[PDB]
Amino acid sequence: MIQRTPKIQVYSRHPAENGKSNFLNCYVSGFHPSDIEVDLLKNGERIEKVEHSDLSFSKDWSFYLLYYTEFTPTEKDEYACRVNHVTLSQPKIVKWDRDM
Amino acid sequence: GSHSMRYFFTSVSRPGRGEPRFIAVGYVDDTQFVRFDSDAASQRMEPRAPWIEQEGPEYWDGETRKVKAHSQTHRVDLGTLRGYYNQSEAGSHTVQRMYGCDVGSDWRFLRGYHQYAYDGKDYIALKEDLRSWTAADMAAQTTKHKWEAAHVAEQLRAYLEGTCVEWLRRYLENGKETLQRTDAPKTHMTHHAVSDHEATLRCWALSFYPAEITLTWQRDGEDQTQDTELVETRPAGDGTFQKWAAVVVPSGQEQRYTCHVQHEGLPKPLTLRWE
Amino acid sequence: SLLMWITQL
Repeated sequence: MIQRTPKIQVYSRHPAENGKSNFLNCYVSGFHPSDIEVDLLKNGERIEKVEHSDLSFSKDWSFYLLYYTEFTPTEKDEYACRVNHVTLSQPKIVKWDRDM
Repeated sequence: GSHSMRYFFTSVSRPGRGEPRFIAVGYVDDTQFVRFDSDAASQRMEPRAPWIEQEGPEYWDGETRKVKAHSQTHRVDLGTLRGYYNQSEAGSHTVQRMYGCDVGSDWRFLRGYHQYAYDGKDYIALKEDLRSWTAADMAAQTTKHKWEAAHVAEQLRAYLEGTCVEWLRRYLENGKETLQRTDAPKTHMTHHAVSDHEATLRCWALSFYPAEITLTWQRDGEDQTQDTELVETRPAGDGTFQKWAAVVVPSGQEQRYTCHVQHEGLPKPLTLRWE
Repeated sequence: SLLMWITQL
């Protein structure tokens, strides 16, 4: 049966300013089936308080979800989103680049 | 402009792990306003927009009643489909349904939809005339016949042309401040020296609503489609959207390139240039 | 507002 791999974008809600409150987002889209595990990482460690949008889907039936958490960016803290899905042999890690 | 109301339903069987998962969400345009999740404690249809929160107990009781009945239909359907495709009872399978309506700028009916998928592929859908069906395969031709014989299209037509548009109008009036707004994109460019002889130019659109937008790059006015990196439009989380488009430009040619931004919120399309 | 009911396959 149909299996479509998630697209992944990791990004902040507002342009990142050190010391200013924000939301870190990981948007996963274009995937099927709907089972998926998505973590946000701070310096390589899983962030505990992470929420997500209600499961919905696009015209082509592929699913999308927004995972998000409050954060205050700093110069040196590193963030990433880690995603696993049946289409992935190993979890895919995408680093946050305060510019994409 | 034109508007839409859409409901999206996903049911996932979980054999040996309990009753199937059922999630329902409702949108007006690109704004979610309700949800139901079978796995949540409340077992109610719940508001997801502040402008629906004040709808009364009649509203919530009724939407809860109906969404539960949707859930039960889908639960039966998973069994039915498993039988139709001669599939084992061990595996997880997915049904998805979407229905709703579009209105024009005068808030009058434009189009209705009711579509169904099994395991991520079309199964059956109501045709545009709202009187006939598109069966995607041999199994679905049987549902097509059954639903023809039961005059299901007529039930749906009545809702899509009447009820659906009436409710969409009500939501638009009550969520006026949120829904009838356009937030034009806030735009900027970034420049990053990939190397000593190339730089990436990235054109950003942020904080816009609705989601539909076009971003393109030109070089000397010639479109650079094949050389443009475009990302999918993505939610900011606060009800607005973001998108970017990038081109990698050679040495000192930055002035040849222009980013073009088209959005319902803009009085005129924008033409942006690094300098 | 949702359809009053949906018909089974």
